[PDB]
Amino acid sequence: SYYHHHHHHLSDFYDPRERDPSVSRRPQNRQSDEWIRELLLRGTIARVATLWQGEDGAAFPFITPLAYAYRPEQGDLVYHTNVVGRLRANAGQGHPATLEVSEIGQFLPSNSPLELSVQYRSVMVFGTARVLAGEDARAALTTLSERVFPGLKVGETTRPISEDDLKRTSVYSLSIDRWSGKENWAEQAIQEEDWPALGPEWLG
Amino acid sequence: SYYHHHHHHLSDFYDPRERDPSVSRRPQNRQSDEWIRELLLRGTIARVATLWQGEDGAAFPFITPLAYAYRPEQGDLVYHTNVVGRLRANAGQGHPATLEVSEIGQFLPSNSPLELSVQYRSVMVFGTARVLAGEDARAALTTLSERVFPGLKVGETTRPISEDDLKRTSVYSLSIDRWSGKENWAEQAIQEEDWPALGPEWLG
Repeated sequence: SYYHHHHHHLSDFYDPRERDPSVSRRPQNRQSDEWIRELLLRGTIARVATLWQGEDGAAFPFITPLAYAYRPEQGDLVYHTNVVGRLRANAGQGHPATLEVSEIGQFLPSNSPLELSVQYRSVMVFGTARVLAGEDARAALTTLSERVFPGLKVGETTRPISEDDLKRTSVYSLSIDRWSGKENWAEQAIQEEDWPALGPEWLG
Repeated sequence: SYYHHHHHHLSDFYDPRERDPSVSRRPQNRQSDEWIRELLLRGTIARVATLWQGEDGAAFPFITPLAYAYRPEQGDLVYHTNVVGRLRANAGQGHPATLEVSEIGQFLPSNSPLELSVQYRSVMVFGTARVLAGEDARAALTTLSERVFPGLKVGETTRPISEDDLKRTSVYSLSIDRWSGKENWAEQAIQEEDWPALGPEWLG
């Protein structure tokens, strides 16, 4: 800044900047629905949070990382896991679930301490998960497997999915209600001009 | 298997295997407390789930990926995020939180469809998160920053953390109650001998 410079020799928000008019103007790092679709289609690992009744009776979340696949026409995501708690905290044959998918990039150094950050893209999906049975479960597992092992074909590359396989596996469909997407994927963190710049080891 | 082989020319759980006597005998992929400590000390990204009151009044979880640091002596993990919902679903000045840290390896192909899997290590930490203030918040942010940017020193590499910085940042301490660790990090998925083996493209 001028003031600091002049003091040594003895607001940025309103001053000129460059703007690409095609960049998202959404506040709070939020992204479009199409962006969210695309991120979900290209990911292969998610974390799912569901609520379990704890010792004090209060609901609390688990977080389980797992393979998943987004099935856009059906409006769901599929996954399998045999992780459970004691009782689920909710009524009914399905349960509310939150699913998160992210792409984590690099840590971005700065000479301004609260500008230190990590590149990210993250989606939260809110909906209702239900366990699948029979052919619904077989088809979901097949889509998942063939999605995350591209080129693998169930019944050719692998033996077919048997009735025993199904009996021993909890396979879910998370039917989507709402979703929320965020990105902050700068090439460089914001720096503070009036403090010594980062040395070459940090950005080079 | 013999039976399949003999039929072509016309239980494994109890038959011989090799066992390294130093391998964990814990069921359900569970790991020791020391293993959990070590994984938490070496990670830098976590996902945190906290509960918010939704439209229907029921608590539901968010999942936010963020940088973190484990402070073993204090018995907490620290992180910062300005993500919120409307009202938290709980009473008091802190809130229950679940934090997950994982290491995700490779997808492991198999000719047995329910042996398809991903290498993983995952910890869930259960405790209570509280927002920090003043010097407590400054020290937590400094530990975090210096942990995830090794060699960076707050106040040398960066300008010091100011009172304005603190006012604009929600900095948390998750005080640990309990934790749970799992690993399944095989070099190869289990295969089915009685189906054609995977071609060289899969494991080579």
